[PDB]
Amino acid sequence: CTLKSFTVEKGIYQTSNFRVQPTESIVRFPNITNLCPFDEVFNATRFASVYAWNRKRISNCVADYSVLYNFAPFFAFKCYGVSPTKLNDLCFTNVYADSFVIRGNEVSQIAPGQTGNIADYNYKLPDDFTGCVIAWNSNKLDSKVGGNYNYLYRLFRKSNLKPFERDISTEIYQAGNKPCNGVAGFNCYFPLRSYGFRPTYGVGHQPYRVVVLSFELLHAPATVCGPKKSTNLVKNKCVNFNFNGLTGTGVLTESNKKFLPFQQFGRDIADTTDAVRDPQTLEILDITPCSFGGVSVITPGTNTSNQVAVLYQGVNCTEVNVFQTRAGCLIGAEYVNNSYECDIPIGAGICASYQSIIAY
Amino acid sequence: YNYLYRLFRKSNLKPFERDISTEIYQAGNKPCNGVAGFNCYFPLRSYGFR
Amino acid sequence: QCVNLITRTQSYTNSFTRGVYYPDKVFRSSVLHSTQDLFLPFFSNVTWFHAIHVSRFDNPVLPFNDGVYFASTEKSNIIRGWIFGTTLDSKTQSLLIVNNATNVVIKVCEFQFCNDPFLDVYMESEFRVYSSANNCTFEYVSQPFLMDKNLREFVFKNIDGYFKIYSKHTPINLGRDLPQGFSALEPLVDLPIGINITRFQTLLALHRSYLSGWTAGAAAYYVGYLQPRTFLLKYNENGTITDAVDCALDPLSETK
Ligand SMILES: *[C@@H]1O[C@H](CO)[C@@H](O[C@@H]2O[C@H](CO)[C@@H](O)[C@H](O)[C@H]2NC(C)=O)[C@H](O)[C@H]1NC(C)=O
Ligand SMILES: *[C@@H]1O[C@H](CO)[C@@H](O)[C@H](O)[C@H]1NC(C)=O
Ligand SMILES: *[C@@H]1O[C@H](CO)[C@@H](O)[C@H](O)[C@H]1NC(C)=O
Ligand SMILES: *[C@@H]1O[C@H](CO)[C@@H](O)[C@H](O)[C@H]1NC(C)=O
Ligand SMILES: *[C@@H]1O[C@H](CO)[C@@H](O)[C@H](O)[C@H]1NC(C)=O
Ligand SMILES: *[C@@H]1O[C@H](CO)[C@@H](O)[C@H](O)[C@H]1NC(C)=O
Ligand SMILES: *[C@@H]1O[C@H](CO)[C@@H](O)[C@H](O)[C@H]1NC(C)=O
Repeated sequence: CTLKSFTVEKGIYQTSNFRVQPTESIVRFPNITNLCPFDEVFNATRFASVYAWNRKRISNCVADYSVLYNFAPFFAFKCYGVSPTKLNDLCFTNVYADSFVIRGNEVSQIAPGQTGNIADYNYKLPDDFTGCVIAWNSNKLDSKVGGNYNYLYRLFRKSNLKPFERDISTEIYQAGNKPCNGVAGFNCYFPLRSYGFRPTYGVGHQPYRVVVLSFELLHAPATVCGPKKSTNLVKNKCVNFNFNGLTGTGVLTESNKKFLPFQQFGRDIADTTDAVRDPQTLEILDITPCSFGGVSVITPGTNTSNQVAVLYQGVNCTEVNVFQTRAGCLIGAEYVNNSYECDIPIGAGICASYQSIIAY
Repeated sequence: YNYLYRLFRKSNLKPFERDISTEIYQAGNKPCNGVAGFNCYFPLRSYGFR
Repeated sequence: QCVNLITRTQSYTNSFTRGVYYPDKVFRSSVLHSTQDLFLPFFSNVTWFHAIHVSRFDNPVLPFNDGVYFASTEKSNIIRGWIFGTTLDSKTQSLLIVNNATNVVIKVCEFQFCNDPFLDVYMESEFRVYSSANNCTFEYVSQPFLMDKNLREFVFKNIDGYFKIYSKHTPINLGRDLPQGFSALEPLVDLPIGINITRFQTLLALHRSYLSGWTAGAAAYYVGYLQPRTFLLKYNENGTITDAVDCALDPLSETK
């Protein structure tokens, strides 16, 4: 096939390249610590009113959505602009967590393009909102038999709210032509009304805690990225290695090289990686690429015989009628202590001939 | 709402391949067992064309 | 509470071979590696600043250029950090680095910095450093890099969104403050800041008198400016940079 002929003349022909196939993938990514404080926002003992909705900016930490999935009570986990499945891999620059309490019937109003009291006067999302909305029942934390009068909402406002805007004003709503002058009465109502939560309310009226996660990308480098799983470490085998974003394929043997504490990788004279420090355990490993060889076929003429021998150039015999030569591993030829003239050259003083195929 | 798209699938399609299977997708660790519910959603969603 | 208290004089000295740092986090052993980076040139003109407070504004804001080499032979408590930014007011973002006895706080906010900023000890207050800090987007607290005769060298770079700080502490036998020989600066922190930095200023600490509200003090420090230069660094058997040549200093080093 290599010579593009059906008859092969006597000699040695370099026909293929032997390779040691990678067996496992070892992805020793950096030690995952200091994850984002989602416990502080989602599992807070006290939430905020929807008019004064609490906003927490999230940056420079490991975004982690495992905890959210673990939690069973969630009524809605509806996501917009990104899929919920690919939250952990696609990553963003800043994450805004907005926390408030509303009634169950209004949870449908927390979406782009919706109208209502909450959307127009309390919390508005833009039509191109990229993020997720999370809501859950909070009867055990926000309902009182006497009535929980500590949760408020805005019922009256002159104009609709812009997206991601808050209004904490307590100005008396002037619905008519006469000035209110700060005193309530007819055509002058206080805009903030209390969510009098009680445990015996219907499911549409029980208190629901809502956290809106808004993801944004800017010109700054994105520093809130989800954890990359670090599998166990396997040594002494040809494994595809991914160490702190540096990728390759090679054996990882023990190293005698003492790195300084600030150094992470190691390079050769010819600027090829020869060492690395594991980011989980502070140890030095000698990255050595897997064995490769030039497969050469030693054959006499097809007129004479069809027997062949294979020389793996540069490959030790333990990594592939097997004989070890300085040229490489020769399989299919029998070493003979007799000396003859060279017929088929193998290398390093070794020659092959046909009498079976012998090497001498 | 007559036009629907496949939001969720286990793997990407091949060129010139059509998928019309209306089977549920498992988006989380918990199995769904073919029944909709919490964190178990239908893959095909309709466009809101107005 | 912005008050003008520090006067500053300046002289010119020779850098010798100070200011070399590790350009990356790659171990190289027994090799000669040529790298092009922002380096302090050999035998370059370095400004020696003496800042004196005795018990008008004479402490101007220095340019940052492409990065700053800072050196001091003083103790760790007198010089307490730096200020980085462009306008140093509430209209642009700014970086504040403040060291104390236990840790270092590096913090990027919209600081309205004072004309003559200094940390005053009484506990430590930053009200003489800035008057306000709003829209704050970064905070990083870690172990300090001014710890305890000892020459302290720092390299500040602001490259493609990252503020890189390199440092070294070298015990210098009594003599010339900028000594001969080599002492390479190890990489200390890479901060994902993403702000525009064109100007910088050094922060000093002043003590209250309790008896001319602040005690009289003096601080001497060397400032040099990094330039895009090609260096040839010698890595020995253990990976340490023990020698370097500046490729553009003289024809002999250029041949090297
Ligand atoms: C040195 O600076 C650190 C950083 O601000 C100080 O530690 C903080 O002290 C405050 C006291 O109000 C605590 O609320 C913080 O939690 C501390 N932060 C950390 C990271 O420890 C420290 O007190 C300062 N030391 C001196 C002597 O001024
Ligand atoms: C809230 O508390 C539960 C209690 O087990 C915990 O499992 C969970 O991780 C916490 N955080 C969130 C975000 O649910
Ligand atoms: C890395 O992860 C291991 C996991 O057990 C942990 O023991 C270790 O403290 C972490 N940090 C370092 C610096 O090794
Ligand atoms: C350093 O600069 C000053 C003025 O900035 C100049 O007078 C002096 O000659 C310079 N030093 C050398 C060695 O050229
Ligand atoms: C900066 O702060 C002012 C008021 O402190 C605010 O109006 C403005 O929107 C803020 N800008 C950003 C980008 O946070
Ligand atoms: C940084 O600030 C300087 C001075 O205000 C300005 O000339 C320069 O264009 C700014 N750089 C960027 C990238 O905005
Ligand atoms: C390098 O390390 C070895 C062993 O840690 C040490 O004996 C030697 O002094 C070090 N320095 C040099 C220049 O070889």
